[PDB]
Amino acid sequence: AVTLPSHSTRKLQTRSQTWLESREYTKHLIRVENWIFRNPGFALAAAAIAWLLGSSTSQKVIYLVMILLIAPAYS
Amino acid sequence: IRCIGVSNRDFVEGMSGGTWVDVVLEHGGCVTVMAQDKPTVDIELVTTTVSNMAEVRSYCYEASISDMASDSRCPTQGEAYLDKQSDTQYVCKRTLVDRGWGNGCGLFGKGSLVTCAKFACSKKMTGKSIQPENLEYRIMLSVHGSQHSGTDENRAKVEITPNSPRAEATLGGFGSLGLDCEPRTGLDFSDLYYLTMNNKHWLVHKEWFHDIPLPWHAGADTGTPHWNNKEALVEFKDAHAKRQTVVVLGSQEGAVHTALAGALEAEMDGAKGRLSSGHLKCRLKMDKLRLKGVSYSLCTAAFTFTKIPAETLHGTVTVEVQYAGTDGPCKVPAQMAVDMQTLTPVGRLITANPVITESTENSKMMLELDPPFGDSYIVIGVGEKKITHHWHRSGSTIGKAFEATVRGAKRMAVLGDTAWDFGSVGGALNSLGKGIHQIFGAAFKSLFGGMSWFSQILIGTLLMWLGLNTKNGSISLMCLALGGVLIFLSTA
Amino acid sequence: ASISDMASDSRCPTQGEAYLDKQSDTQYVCKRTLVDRGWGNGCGLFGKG
Amino acid sequence: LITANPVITESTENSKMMLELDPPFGDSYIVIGVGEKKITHHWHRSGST
Amino acid sequence: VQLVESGGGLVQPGGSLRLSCSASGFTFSTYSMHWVRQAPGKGLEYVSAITGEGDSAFYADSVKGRFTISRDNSKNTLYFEMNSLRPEDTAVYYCVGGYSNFYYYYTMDVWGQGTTVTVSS
Amino acid sequence: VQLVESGGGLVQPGGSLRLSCSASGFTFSTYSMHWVRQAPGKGLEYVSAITGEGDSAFYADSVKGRFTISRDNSKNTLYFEMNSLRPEDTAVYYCVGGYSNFYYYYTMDVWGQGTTVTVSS
Amino acid sequence: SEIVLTQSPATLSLSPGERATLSCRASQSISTFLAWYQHKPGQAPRLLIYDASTRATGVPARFSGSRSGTDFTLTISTLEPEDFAVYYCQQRYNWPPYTFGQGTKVEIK
Amino acid sequence: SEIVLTQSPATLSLSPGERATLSCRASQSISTFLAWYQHKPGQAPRLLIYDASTRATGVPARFSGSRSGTDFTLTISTLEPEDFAVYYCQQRYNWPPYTFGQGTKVEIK
Repeated sequence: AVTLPSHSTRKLQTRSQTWLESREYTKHLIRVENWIFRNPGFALAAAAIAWLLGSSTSQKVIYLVMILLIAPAYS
Repeated sequence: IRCIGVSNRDFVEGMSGGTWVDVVLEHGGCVTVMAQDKPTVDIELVTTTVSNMAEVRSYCYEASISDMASDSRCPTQGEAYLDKQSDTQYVCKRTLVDRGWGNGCGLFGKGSLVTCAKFACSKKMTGKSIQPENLEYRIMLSVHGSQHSGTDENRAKVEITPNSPRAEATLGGFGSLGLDCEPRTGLDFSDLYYLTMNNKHWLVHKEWFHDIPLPWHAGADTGTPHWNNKEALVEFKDAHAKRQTVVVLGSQEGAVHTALAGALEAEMDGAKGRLSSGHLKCRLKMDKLRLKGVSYSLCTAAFTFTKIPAETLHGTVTVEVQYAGTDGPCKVPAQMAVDMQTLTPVGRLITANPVITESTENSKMMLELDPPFGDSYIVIGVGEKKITHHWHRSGSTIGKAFEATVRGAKRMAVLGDTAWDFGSVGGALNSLGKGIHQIFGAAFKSLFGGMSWFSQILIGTLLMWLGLNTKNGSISLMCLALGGVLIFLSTA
Repeated sequence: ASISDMASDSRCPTQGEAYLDKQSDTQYVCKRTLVDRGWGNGCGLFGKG
Repeated sequence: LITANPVITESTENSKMMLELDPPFGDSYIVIGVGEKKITHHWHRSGST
Repeated sequence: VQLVESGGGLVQPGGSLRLSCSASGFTFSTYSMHWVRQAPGKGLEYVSAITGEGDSAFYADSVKGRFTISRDNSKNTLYFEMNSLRPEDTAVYYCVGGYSNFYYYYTMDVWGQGTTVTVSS
Repeated sequence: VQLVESGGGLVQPGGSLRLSCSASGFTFSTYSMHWVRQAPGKGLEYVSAITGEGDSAFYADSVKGRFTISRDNSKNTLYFEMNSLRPEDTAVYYCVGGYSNFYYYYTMDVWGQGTTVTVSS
Repeated sequence: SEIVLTQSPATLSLSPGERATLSCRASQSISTFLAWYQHKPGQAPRLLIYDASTRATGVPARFSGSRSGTDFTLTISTLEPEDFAVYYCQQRYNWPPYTFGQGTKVEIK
Repeated sequence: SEIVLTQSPATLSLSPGERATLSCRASQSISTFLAWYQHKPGQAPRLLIYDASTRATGVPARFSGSRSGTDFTLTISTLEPEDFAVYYCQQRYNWPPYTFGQGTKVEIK
């Protein structure tokens, strides 16, 4: 169906390589970079929303990063 | 022998006066065990076979649909009912349709429409259960000594199952290596199903072979199958009022392949499944090992390098010598020396006592040895006919200790608490470390350990910032977790 | 309501799940549960069937 | 060892007996026999005290 | 402890028959009962079973649908009402009984003498 | 431990042929297999090879493109399907086998008796 | 599907006094739940062994049973004249689909 | 390109009992991976020596092999009548491209 949970959550740890070990890092980074590249204006929206939240600068930057991660996944 | 070129081998040296040594065997590499006055033995785990698995809950990844039908009702009557709703081989969906006075029923409200379609699954996947019993390991061991670089008294094969975890490998003339092993606790085969799709078999974790949204039977395939889900792989798309349509989603075998990640491949022969990635812990009771060569008179004819000098990946040096003048079963004089003026033996010779066994005319033998870090000479032969070779080793002991710590860190990252048992003659410091590591590992695996590479790199950077600028006493705590988390990424 | 010929099926503590072929019939009510099994009942293992 | 003491009472050729026992939590070996013929089994228990 | 079987006879294809098996010498309610048939020139075939209390019944695929097993614990009698008989059902039928505390499992059993059922056209 | 070869015979130029090699007395899957041919009045020519598991195959330039080596470890049979034959392929073909732990390497081998393949003219 | 039992030789021709050995092979793992029955023409089948090694009540000691994985063995040390009959193995694993083997006949040689 | 092996004597004629020497030269460095085969007409080629100095199973001790750089030598001390055949060297280096020498025939002069 649609969900099909990922097995990387329960990754079997051993000396040998797993089923698709080469693709994990590039996989997630590619999805995020592609979605951001297609929809640029949401960067401005996320900057504004993160600026409204959080007192210190570090808090606002962390909010910005978390928004830009959670939006492309539509999580 | 048999571990020279493995490039993932480690040397287990020393023991409690020749009693025994604990050792963990892994599928990737092998262990060369060298004692005080006993022949060096190379031990490797080869294959793990699982036997008589029990089928559990086979899914469908490719549906096929069949003769649709439908029924509609008066905007004001009951609900539509096909007689094919009383059959567990049809998927049926009920909705509301715009109806009236044009279609045939005088009234104008929404009607009720039912559509049914016959389901058939072609080539569905199947998982099977693995008990930690009826699981067999096959360990191959060999000895150094007389074998040239190329019933044979020097190699043995040991089968270990939970029903017989202890075995003795009889190496003729060398005695016998006693070997007590722990087959159950190896890789935790109480959460892993064996999964097949089409002649491709994997090891899969339970809780991933139960949270799959696909039509699933359950166990006994007897007659006309019965698929429990019945709705996911069929999409009832409906145009408002006018039409109802049933389609099937397609073939799903690529969405499962990408859902599988971090799951181990396996291969099946007949009813048994061979895994090639595992983990085993055997205690080696090497107190019935002897040295064949002693009491021989050392060979004095001549020696010629046949294969000259070869360096392994770990620093050791393999030498293949040819002996010219037949003496008989006969000892080979060999050493590492600097300052050829005074042949003072330096370095360590990791081969027991090289002995040539043949007596025909010219014999071949392969030894290896661990030379010092500086320049040195491999000196083979007795007198005035000693062949010397010049050998140079790269890195000072500091780099060796650093690489040893890196190996230990990787072994821990792979094995968990079990890593504390690798060279574990066994004390109180070792046991205390193992206990506290067990506790911390349980905590960490219960808190984190539902995360993947990218996720834990993220939470590691986050807690790094947190522990960096928190300014309280918990900073160290935060910082500690980060090493763990980050180390788990930079060792894969 | 009125009831009729019951039937049942059990499995090992570590096998799949029970399946009566009368579960593919829309005239039978069927219920699935866990039962204590082992070594007296007929399969060597002791968990819940 | 839960069973009190395990004694074989039937001696014709081969006898069967069943005992049970309460093992420690770590890995352990069930050892049945005296010398050179003590068949053993590897057994693992899950949970701390 | 005995099982006396009766009711076997020659019948045409499609005929209906009822076999009886009277139990004696033990507590009938605590015994799971089974029907096992043997065709001429064939091995024993385990076809049907019923629990001690009558709750549940099992029929083999070769007989599933046509034959019905039942029991009366007050009259200590097992019944095997076989309808829609076919020539392939011509065989000697034995009723067996075993002490059971689980649905059908038993260790030591007791057999009757058997009764012949012939289905010829 | 033996290799029995078969399938040789007469064929026309451009024709096709299939040679077989049945192995006995050893674990076929652990043996890398090789095909070596000898033309009349010529030295031996190592022409083809296949790994123990069937993963990969190697063909010499002289035969690369026309011939296909394959193996069935269940039937313990090696096959050398040779198509588009030329008169230059008329030779005695031997199938050899060697215990292999790496793709094609072997130390001690076992040879068959060979089979003659003759193109018509 | 259902578990199947295979009795190797389907016929055993031996003389009184010899040693008889019958084998039964199961299609899947059954731990010890195998029974051995003796059937004589004109008589009801008689239970000889249950749990694959345990002799039923009143069975003489000359009948023995052994198991190894899925291979079960019924051994008759000293063949007697009344021991020539048909012998069946039956699987008692976990639920009723219980089945018998095709049977092996012990014939006088 | 591909490695080539060159055997020096095209044909060798010797009386029985005489010393026989055959040389095989490689076009490039090969450590010790050279094999020597004996081939008789109407027979399968017989492996004599592998690793350039190691005798195969059952090969008599009279056959010896030696190496010097790229020059390999097969020596037969005491020629026997059943030794007159064709002798080939085969390359056992890294990848399957393997070249048999053109062969040398040992004849009864």
